[PDB]
Amino acid sequence: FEASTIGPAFFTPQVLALEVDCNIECASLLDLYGQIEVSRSTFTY
Amino acid sequence: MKIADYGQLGEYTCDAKCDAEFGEPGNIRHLEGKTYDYRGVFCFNRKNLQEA
Repeated sequence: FEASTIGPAFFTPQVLALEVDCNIECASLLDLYGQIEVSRSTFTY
Repeated sequence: MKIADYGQLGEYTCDAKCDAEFGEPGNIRHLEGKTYDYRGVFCFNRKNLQEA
């Protein structure tokens, strides 16, 4: 019973506890801008 | 051993006759036999056998 003649079902691979993630998120300029609070869909100044 | 035959001995004869005849004696045979052998072989790969 050589591994090269039987089906894969007889061997279960080792499960590793790691994940790969190359995604990135650019730095934000948000805190530079001025902050305003409103409670309606329109405003005036 | 084996007894192949018993043979024929003696017969009914006329009283007037003064002697008797020799028959054909039996036969015994010697026989012998033999014993036979059954054999085989199988092999494995260590890592595959250990990981299956």
